[PDB]
Order: sequence, then C-alpha cells, then structure tokens
Amino acid sequence: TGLLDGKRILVSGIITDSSIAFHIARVAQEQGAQLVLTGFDRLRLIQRITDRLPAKAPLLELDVQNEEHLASLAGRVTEAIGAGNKLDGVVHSIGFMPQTGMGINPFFDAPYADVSKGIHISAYSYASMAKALLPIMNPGGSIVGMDFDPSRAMPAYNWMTVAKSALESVNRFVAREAGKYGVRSNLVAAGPIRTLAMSAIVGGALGEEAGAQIQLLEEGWDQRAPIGWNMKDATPVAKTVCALLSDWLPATTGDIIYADGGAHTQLL
Amino acid sequence: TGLLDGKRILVSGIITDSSIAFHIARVAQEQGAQLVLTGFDRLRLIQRITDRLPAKAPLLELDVQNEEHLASLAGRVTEAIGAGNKLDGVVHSIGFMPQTGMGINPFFDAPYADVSKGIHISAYSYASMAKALLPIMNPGGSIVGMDFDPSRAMPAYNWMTVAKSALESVNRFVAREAGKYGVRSNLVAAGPIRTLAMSAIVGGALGEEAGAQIQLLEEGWDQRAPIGWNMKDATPVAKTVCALLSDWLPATTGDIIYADGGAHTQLL
Amino acid sequence: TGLLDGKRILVSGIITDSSIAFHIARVAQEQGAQLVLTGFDRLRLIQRITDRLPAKAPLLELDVQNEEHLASLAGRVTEAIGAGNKLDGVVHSIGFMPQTGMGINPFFDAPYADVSKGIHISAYSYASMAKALLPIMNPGGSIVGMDFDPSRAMPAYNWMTVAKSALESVNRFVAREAGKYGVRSNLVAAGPIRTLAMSAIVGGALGEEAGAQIQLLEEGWDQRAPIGWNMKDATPVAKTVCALLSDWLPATTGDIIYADGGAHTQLL
Amino acid sequence: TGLLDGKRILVSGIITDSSIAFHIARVAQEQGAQLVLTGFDRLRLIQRITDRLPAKAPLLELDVQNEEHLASLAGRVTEAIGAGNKLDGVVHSIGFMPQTGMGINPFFDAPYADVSKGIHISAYSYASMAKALLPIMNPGGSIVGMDFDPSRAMPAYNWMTVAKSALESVNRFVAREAGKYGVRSNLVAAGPIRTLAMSAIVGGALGEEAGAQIQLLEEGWDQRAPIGWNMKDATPVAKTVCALLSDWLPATTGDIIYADGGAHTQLL
Ligand SMILES: NC(=O)c1ccc[n+]([C@@H]2O[C@H](COP(=O)([O-])OP(=O)(O)OC[C@H]3O[C@@H](n4cnc5c(N)ncnc54)[C@H](O)[C@@H]3O)[C@@H](O)[C@H]2O)c1
Ligand SMILES: NC(=O)c1ccc[n+]([C@@H]2O[C@H](COP(=O)([O-])OP(=O)(O)OC[C@H]3O[C@@H](n4cnc5c(N)ncnc54)[C@H](O)[C@@H]3O)[C@@H](O)[C@H]2O)c1
Ligand SMILES: NC(=O)c1ccc[n+]([C@@H]2O[C@H](COP(=O)([O-])OP(=O)(O)OC[C@H]3O[C@@H](n4cnc5c(N)ncnc54)[C@H](O)[C@@H]3O)[C@@H](O)[C@H]2O)c1
Ligand SMILES: NC(=O)c1ccc[n+]([C@@H]2O[C@H](COP(=O)([O-])OP(=O)(O)OC[C@H]3O[C@@H](n4cnc5c(N)ncnc54)[C@H](O)[C@@H]3O)[C@@H](O)[C@H]2O)c1
Ligand SMILES: Cc1cc(C)nc(SCCO)n1
Ligand SMILES: Cc1cc(C)nc(SCCO)n1
Ligand SMILES: Cc1cc(C)nc(SCCO)n1
Ligand SMILES: Cc1cc(C)nc(SCCO)n1
Ligand SMILES: [Mg+2]
Ligand SMILES: [Mg+2]
Ligand SMILES: [Mg+2]
Ligand SMILES: [Mg+2]
Repeated sequence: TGLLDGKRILVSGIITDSSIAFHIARVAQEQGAQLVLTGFDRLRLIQRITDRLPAKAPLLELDVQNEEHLASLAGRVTEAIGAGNKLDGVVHSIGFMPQTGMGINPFFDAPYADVSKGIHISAYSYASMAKALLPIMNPGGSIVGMDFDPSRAMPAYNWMTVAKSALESVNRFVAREAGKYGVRSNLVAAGPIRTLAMSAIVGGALGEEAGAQIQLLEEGWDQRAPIGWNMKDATPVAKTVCALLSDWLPATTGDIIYADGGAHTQLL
Repeated sequence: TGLLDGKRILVSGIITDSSIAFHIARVAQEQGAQLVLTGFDRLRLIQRITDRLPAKAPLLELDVQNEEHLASLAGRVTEAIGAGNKLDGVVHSIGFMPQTGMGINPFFDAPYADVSKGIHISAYSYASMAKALLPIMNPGGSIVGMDFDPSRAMPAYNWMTVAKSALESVNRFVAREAGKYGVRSNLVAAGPIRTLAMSAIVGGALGEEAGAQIQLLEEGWDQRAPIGWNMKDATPVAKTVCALLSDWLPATTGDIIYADGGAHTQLL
Repeated sequence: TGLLDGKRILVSGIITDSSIAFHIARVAQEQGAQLVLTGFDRLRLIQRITDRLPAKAPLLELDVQNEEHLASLAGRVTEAIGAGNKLDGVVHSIGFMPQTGMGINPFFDAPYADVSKGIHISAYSYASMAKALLPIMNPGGSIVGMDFDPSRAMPAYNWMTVAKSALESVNRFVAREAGKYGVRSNLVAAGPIRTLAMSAIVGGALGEEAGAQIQLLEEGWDQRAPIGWNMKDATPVAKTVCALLSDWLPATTGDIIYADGGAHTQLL
Repeated sequence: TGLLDGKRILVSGIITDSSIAFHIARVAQEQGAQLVLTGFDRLRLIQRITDRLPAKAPLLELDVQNEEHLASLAGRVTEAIGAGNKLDGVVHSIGFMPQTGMGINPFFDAPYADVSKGIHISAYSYASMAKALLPIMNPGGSIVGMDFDPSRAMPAYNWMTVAKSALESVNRFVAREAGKYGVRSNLVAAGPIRTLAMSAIVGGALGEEAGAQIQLLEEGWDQRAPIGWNMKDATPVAKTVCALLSDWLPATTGDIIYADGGAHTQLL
C-alpha cells in the first residue's frame, strides 16, 4: 500500500550514494515501485552502489550522447520488465557541464564545444529520453526531470544555469508530445544538495572564489526558506519526485514544482 | 491506508454539491482524513449538502468578515476534535466578488466598497484563517487555498483577478508565519470549473458579452492543455489539494501548484 | 528639443523634495513637458515645495479617496490647460499603508480597515485616475504608475507588498481600457529610494527589527545590481518614467519596466 | 538633436530590407547615431541593401561561428570608427535554427547537431559578441539583443523557442560582465514581424500545418494586444531598441522589454 504500488519506473542518474537519483530510487522502492535503473559509463561502480537500495533492480547502460543506446533503450527496458508490460514513470536525473562552463573560469571563456556538450547532456537529453520511452509508457504515466531554478543569474553556476533555462523550455515541449500518450512531463526544482561534486566545489575544486560564492548561496537559501532547507538531506526532494510519479497530481504538466523550502518565494 | 490516514483537516467553502470544496472533502475522506467543515450563512442548506459526503463531519459556522467567528474558531474546532488534538490541515476554498466587479459592468465602474468586500473575502481571509488556526496546527501541517491564475488580465473576471493577485501575495507572507509552526502554505491554481455560478455566468447571468467571453476562455483552456481539461470534473483539482495536504511535498511552501491541465505553460 | 517637447503631463504624488514624483516632474520639465500637478491635503506645503521646480505649474487638489475630487478632476485639468487641449501623459506616484500594515506590527495583526485603506490609495486609485483622465487624453498618450517588485515576499513591507501585487494586476486591466483611447498603461518598478519616510523607517520609526531588515534589503540591492544601485538618487527612476511618457516605447502596455539596477535579475 | 546624437553603435543582422535590424539601423541614423554594420556571408547583397539607409555606414564581415572573425572584430571596428574612439551601443539581431528544429518536422526528430548550431548562432553568440566588444565600449553604453517570448511553448517554433529561453539566461550573465564596464545588457521581446522568412513560413515553406499554426498565432496576437499589433510594421520595435540604446533607461540591465503591443500581459 505504498504511494507507487504496482508502478514500473525507470530511474537514471545514479553515480554515488549521494546522487539525488539514489534517494529518488530508494523512496520509490519504499513506496512499492518496481524499478529499472540506467547508468552512464562506470557500470561496475553503479551496480555496487545500487546494491544498497531496498530491492534489486535491473541496471541498463545509457549514455545520452550515444544514439545507439537511445535507439535500443525501449527494447532493453521491455526485456527487463517483460513483454506486454510498459513503464508508468521515467526519472531524468542527469546533468553535466565542463569545468570551463562553471566556477571561476570567466563566463566569456567557455568554448562553445564545451557549452554544447553540457546543453546536450543537461537539456536536449530530456527530449531524447522522452522520445525513446513514450512508446513504452502507459496512459496516466509521468516523466520527471531535475531542475535548479535559473530565473535569475547567479555566481559560478554560469553555463549550467543557461542549460537549466533550456531544460525548462524543453520540458514544455515534451509535455505537448507526452500528452498524446496520456503522459505528464514536469520538473522538480530542488534547492542545493551536498552531493560529492557540490562538496568538492565548496572545498574549492573549481577555484576559491567559486567555492566561496556557492557557500554563501547555500547559507542564504536556508535563511530565506520559510520552513528551512537542509542541503545534506535529499529525502524531501525524492518525496516530491514520487509525488509527481503518483496519480495525485493528474492535472499538472509542462510545469515546475519547487522542492526548495520555499526559498524562491522570498527575497530575504 | 489512504494518503491522508490519521490526519485532521478543516475544509471551508462548501455551498453546493458542485463546490470545489465538496470534492476536496470527498477525496480527503476517501483517503482516510477526519474532517471538520466550516460554512457561511446558510447552515441548514450546507448540512444537507454535506450529508452526501462518505463520512459524517462536524459543521461550524464561519463568516470570514465576522471578527467574533474568527476569534472563537480555534476553540470551536478544538471542542469538535477533542482537547489535546490539533489539525494537520486547513483548506481555504472561499471567494467572492460583487457583480459590479465581474462581468459586463465596466472595470472602471466597480465602487471601491464592492472591490474591498471582494478582496476581504477572497484574499485577506486567507491570512485571517491562518492567524486563527496556526495555534492549533501540528508540525508538518499544511494550509491550502484555491487560486485562479491572475498573471495576465482576462475579460469579465476583472476585479476577481485583482483579488487573486492579492491572494498570491498574501500566501507568500502566510508561508513566513506558518513556517514558525513547521506548517506549509500553498495555493492550487485550478482551471475553470463549472460550478453552479459559473454555469449561470456562461448562461448570461452577468451579461451576454461576459458569458460569451468566459465560454471562449473555457474552450481555449482545453485546447491549450497538453493533457486536456475537463471543466465538469473537479476531481483532479481535489486530488491536487490532497497531494499538498499529505507529507509528499514537504519542501514546498509560499508556492502555487497548477492543476489546470498544463494550459498556463502553452500559448496555443 | 527635449524628449517630451510639446507634451502636457499630469504628475501626482509630490509631498517633499525627496518624493520620487518631484524628480519625475523636474526631469519632465527639463525635457520640455508642460505640467499640471496634483497634491493631497497639505496644499500650502506642496505649493512651496513645487516652487523649486524649473518651471511654474498649476497645482490641483486630489485626494484619491474623495469621489467628488475624482469627478471634477478632468474639468479642473481642462481649465488649467485650456479648452480644446488634452493631456499626453499621466503619472500616478501615490502609495500609502497604515503603520499596522508595515514594519514590526505582526502581518496577522493588521486590521482589514487599515489594509483596505492602503489598497484603496495604493492600487484601486490607479484605476480611479485612469477613469477620470482617459476622456481628456490624446491618442499616443501614456499612463505610468510607481511599483516596488512584489513577486517575492520580504520583511517589514508586509501589506504594502500585497498592495503592489494588486496594483500590478490593476495595471493590466487599465491597459485594456486605455487601449481604446490609443493610450498605454505601464508601471515602473523602482529599487529602494531614500525618501523622508524611508530614512525614518531605517532610523526605526516602525520598530527596530523592521529598520534593521530594510537596511539589509538596501545593502543587498546594490550588491546584486550589475550596474549598482544608488538609493539617494531618484534621477535614473525619473528618466525611466519619462522614457515611458515619450513616443520611444510605443508598443509596450500593461507592462512593468524595472528601474532597479538590474537587481531583480540576479540571485546574488 | 536626435535621441542618439553623438553615439557610435554597431548593428548586426541586416540581410534584407524586411530585417528587423534594417529598421533598427534606419531609426538610429534618423536619431543621430553613427553606425558600423556587420553582415554574414552575402556581403555583396548586404552592401546593396544597406545603401538604402539614410546614411552611409561601414560594413564588416561577421560570422558568429567563426572564432577568427570574433577575435579580429574589435580591431576592425576601431579602424572603422578611428583610434581613440569607442562604441556606445551594440545591437545583436541574429537568429537561426535549421529546418529540422522548426516547423512540421516533429520536435523529437531534430538531431542535436542541428539544435546545437541554432543555439550557437541564436544564444551563445550574444555572449561572444559582448566578449569581443565590451573592451571597446564606453561607460554608459548599451548592448541590446532581439528576443521572442519563450515563457510558454508554442506550435512550430519548437527548438527556436528553446534557443530563446537560453538567450534570456545568457543575457542575465552578460549583464554581470557588462556591468564592470558601466555597460547595460537587455533584450527586446518583439511580437511577430513579417520578415521574408516569416512570410515564407506562413506560405507553407516548413509544412502546411506549421504555416497554419503561425498564422493563427499572428491573428491572436493582434486580438490580445490592448493597443493592437501590426506585424508588417517593424518601426515600433526599432524605436524600442533605440530607447534602450539611449540614456533614458539607465537603471535597467539583465532585463527584457516587451515591444509586443502588450499581448503577453493578456490571456484573451
Ligand atoms: N546537487 C544539486 O545541488 C542540485 C540541485 C538542483 C538540481 N540538481 C540536478 O539534479 C540532477 C542530478 O544531479 P546530482 O546533483 O544528483 O549529481 P550526480 O553527479 O550524482 O548525478 C548526475 C548524473 O548525471 C549522469 N550523466 C552525466 N553524463 C551523462 C551521460 N552522457 N549520459 C547519461 N548520464 C549522464 C552522471 O552519471 C550522474 O549519474 C542533475 O540534473 C542536477 O543538475 C542538482
Ligand atoms: N470555479 C472556478 O472556475 C474556479 C477556478 C479556480 C479557482 N476557484 C476558486 O475556488 C474557490 C471555491 O470556489 P467555487 O468555484 O468552488 O465556488 P463556490 O461558490 O462553490 O464556493 C465559494 C465559497 O465561498 C464561500 N464564502 C463566500 N463568502 C464567504 C464569507 N464571508 N465567509 C466564508 N465563506 C464565504 C461561499 O459560501 C462558498 O462556499 C474560490 O476561491 C474560487 O475563486 C474557482
Ligand atoms: N521610496 C521607495 O523606496 C519606493 C520604491 C518603489 C516604488 N515606490 C513608490 O513610489 C510612489 C511614490 O512614493 P515615494 O516613495 O516617492 O513617497 P512619498 O511619500 O514622497 O509619495 C507618496 C505620495 O502619495 C500621496 N498620497 C497619499 N495618500 C493620498 C491620497 N489619499 N490621495 C492622493 N495622494 C495621496 C502623498 O501625498 C505623497 O505625495 C509610491 O507608489 C511608492 O510606493 C517607492
Ligand atoms: N521576425 C520575427 O517575428 C521575430 C520576432 C521576435 C524576435 N525576432 C528576432 O529578431 C532577430 C532578427 O531576425 P529577423 O526576424 O529580423 O530575421 P532576418 O532573417 O532578417 O535576420 C536574421 C539575421 O541573422 C543573421 N545570421 C544568421 N546566421 C549568422 C551567423 N552565423 N553569423 C552572423 N549572423 C548570422 C542573418 O544573416 C540575418 O541577418 C532574430 O534574433 C530573431 O529571432 C524575430
Ligand atoms: C545544479 C547542479 C549543480 C552541480 C554541482 N552539478 C549539477 S549536475 C553535475 C552533477 O554532479 N547540477
Ligand atoms: C475564479 C472564480 C470564478 C467564479 C465564477 N467564482 C469564483 S468565487 C465565487 C464562487 O461561486 N472564483
Ligand atoms: C514601496 C514603498 C515604501 C515606502 C516606505 N513607502 C511607500 S508609499 C508611502 C510613501 O512615503 N512605498
Ligand atoms: C523568432 C524568429 C522567427 C523566425 C521565422 N526566424 C527567427 S531567426 C531566422 C531569421 O529569418 N526568429
Ligand atoms: Mg544489498
Ligand atoms: Mg448520507
Ligand atoms: Mg522657484
Ligand atoms: Mg542610397
């Protein structure tokens, strides 16, 4: 009698046990969902990490820049879940921007090849995944992607914020296509989460100034949030994704749900 | 094992069996919630209407313009739910604007006394209710109000749209206060719902031109909505309110969730 | 050969030489406009203040809560500018909220009578003025009101922020009506300006906590603004209003132009 | 005594006499500006077109995808305007998306190589141009780019709308960098303009369905616009760009000014 009882849901984006997608997968299993996982490049690592989830789940390789992987994806999922069965949910929790497009490297100094790779992985791939998977989704289904509010510019995030602006636009178009299948498409805009990479950035991995700036941004977030914000806890974010994967928001599509403590609704 | 098992929730705004609040109450009871209802003025009528809900619920009188009603409200609720028990949820589903502030009466011709009454009932009362009820709400609790997207002007809605703009602002402030109690505050922006009053307006009760305009607005809404919009079905709206009343969006406050078929995310 | 050569423009809202409207009037006269001024209550004071403008201008009494003043206003303006002449511009620079609706008085403690008076003066009056003056405006004309960005809640501003949210909504409706006359309606959202009242508030006139909060808000504004923000200089704001009064933004209506140093476009 | 007297302004984007940039250049010259023009690929054609402007202007070659052109650009401009002189204004009026990313080709069928080229030319190039030209701009200067409101998805525009979403994000970052030079960065969001390409699209050049959809969008725009919208007249758009190039909006940066008849502020 979980929120997601009987649902078959694909979850991309697990790389470590601090990945937002690891917590999305954990909560969805706690709520009765049957998962198929996708991983990029380091499949041995990802299998070992995902062994710590409450239930075993098949793991498929998916590099979103690889056209072959995308073309075979629905067939591979169908074999993992059994012929005649379809998915009820898809989670996109994939993002990347080269170091030249984030941190202390000046905004104007990111070469376009680097920005293009970041926008491919972070924004275009949301459409790629929907194209691949809508033919094997049931009516009433739900596609969810991870967003970080790009409405205002911020220090250090730089071209990653541009990629999120493109992602929000992509989501509105995916909703139009997904609608033909009786399927919803939405993003969850999360507050900052202390993943391994984010901890490294605050520790100065992309320059001292960028680290300082991101730390300040984190502190302001909790201060602004009327219910507070705990950057070490991805669970409220994971629960929000599961809310969208459920049947409890059946008239919301092309949209953005903010799991940020309410910080974006306050100026100070 | 419902979504709202064990929760005690106050629901205002029932006047007929087509009231959005009637469907909110029905769905919340189907999901295990124990309700306290509030009604305005025609309490005999409201009791008879609410007899059709799946479970019996105490009905309290509440005129949001009446300071005495608001001052006694927490005590009356506490006696209905039993001393030592508190509310987990509050639903504001209250709206009013005099006929001079809607329909074919020119926008410039609404007297301020009429606009003020409409803003009192439709916007200020969201703060009034929160003031009255936060002292008897549990941590983890949720306050939800009903909104109609006022970001762009529209024909006929006129000063009611202005009241909704004020309501959205009020909600962001209520979230700051509610946060001190561990309580969330959010609005659900619904698409148009064919309540008795809305059917009457399309039938020309506020002038022929206003009727025509609202009919066109309804038709465009379903056309824009990537998953469609059924104005005769309040259930998707009710489910969305219950989503916010649950523990599944624990990091969303001061915010607006759109239960509109995705229509606001599309231009045509 | 000024920006506003040959234009006849009404300017409300002068009370001291630090009033934003004083600087709007000064810049418009420097740019060739012929003004009619309106003042509330302390007409002797206002006449003495306005004697410091570059050119003499007729001063008319206007209490926006007074129905008689509003009904006679067009006739009084026509006699000041001469029969057969019409206005090309109207400036609304009027705002008020009782002390119970701003500062350290808790948000929930503002009585509705006080909030209603504030919304009357600050929001409804924008429509009142347009109703009164559109019949004596020329095609190509411009109505401009003063706004403070209410998209996010902030400390101390409280019900004044709610009034601004209502004002933004009112402006979109006024644009629909003004359009019938070939007239534009827009708001200028200014950054914080150190008027006499604002200096007093920072000095603690509405409580110490509110003062502290507003000071912090001012400091953050200049820090966020990519071109900086000088709260002691109303001239950039005045120039922006004159831009809207000119023929140089002829396809902008129902809209908001931000004269805030770009602060609202940045998170930190 | 024009609006732009004494200013030196670079204008990109002229290809035909229906180019929005042709009208921007014409109005800026009528207002006293001294121009430097940039053109892509068909320089013989562009020279002949630009011979119809009120004043002669030097024409420089600029392919925004060509790193060499961008690296030599400031030097070439300096030789055209004379050593010791700098620019006061820069106009980006450059946009492109391959046919696979617009029209009736399904959204999911645009290959990433095509989308990437479109985002390079339409969004990244706004940053490229600013990088190249800020070192030769005067304090008080202004960078302006052309936008089409991408806040909601629309039929046929598809990946071009995604590129505009990215452009709006880029503009907020460019404003931060431009601020260091005392320079503003803003976009003008225009309503639809019947350029040669747009006429061709309505005539069915990108498929019949896409043509039909764009025609409907155009008709709705004028209907929504409180002051109307004339798609055959680029002059109101050009005047708006010149407003931003002037000293009359000195506190607006990282922002978007809508020259759309007010259509985006209205639902119907
Ligand atoms: N951490 C934050 O503060 C935060 C805040 C809001 C949103 N988000 C977003 O949440 C999502 C998940 O990120 P995270 O913070 O959990 O970091 P993470 O590093 O744990 O996850 C990012 C994932 O992207 C995957 N990925 C990268 N390139 C790929 C490719 N070519 N094909 C397939 N997958 C690829 C990685 O393998 C990894 O699993 C991202 O979209 C991120 O932008 C993060
Ligand atoms: N029907 C729609 O199309 C639509 C769309 C979006 C949002 N909404 C909103 O949903 C809410 C519920 O409205 P509805 O459409 O279900 O109509 P309704 O007429 O069924 O409900 C409105 C309720 O407001 C109550 N009310 C009026 N004055 C009151 C007072 N002084 N004190 C206490 N209660 C008072 C009425 O008694 C009634 O129960 C309103 O906020 C409305 O604006 C409606
Ligand atoms: N000062 C700021 O930081 C700031 C920032 C953004 C916007 N604004 C807005 O600019 C406008 C002008 O305010 P200001 O800051 O220059 O302060 P101000 O006190 O100098 O001007 C306010 C004016 O409102 C007038 N007014 C009050 N009640 C009235 C009534 N019943 N009828 C007619 N006029 C009445 C007052 O006489 C006064 O002239 C207001 O709308 C204000 O909200 C101010
Ligand atoms: N026409 C509309 O309805 C409309 C509406 C809003 C905004 N806009 C925008 O206005 C701008 C101007 O477009 P237009 O409608 O005047 O069309 P246009 O075809 O006349 O102008 C587009 C220009 O982009 C230039 N360009 C293309 N690739 C280039 C490259 N690699 N390097 C340099 N320049 C290149 C072309 O040479 C051409 O001069 C674009 O940003 C467009 O998106 C157009
Ligand atoms: C919003 C945001 C922040 C960070 C550090 N990474 C990402 S995606 C790269 C994952 O480590 N997205
Ligand atoms: C958005 C909206 C529309 C209507 C007709 N009424 C309301 S409240 C009055 C209830 O019948 N709100
Ligand atoms: C935004 C804002 C701030 C303040 C102090 N007053 C106002 S109107 C009252 C004028 O002194 N408006
Ligand atoms: C918004 C928009 C529409 C169109 C047809 N083209 C462009 S850029 C290509 C120029 O002909 N931008
Ligand atoms: Mg294990
Ligand atoms: Mg019964
Ligand atoms: Mg004098
Ligand atoms: Mg010639």
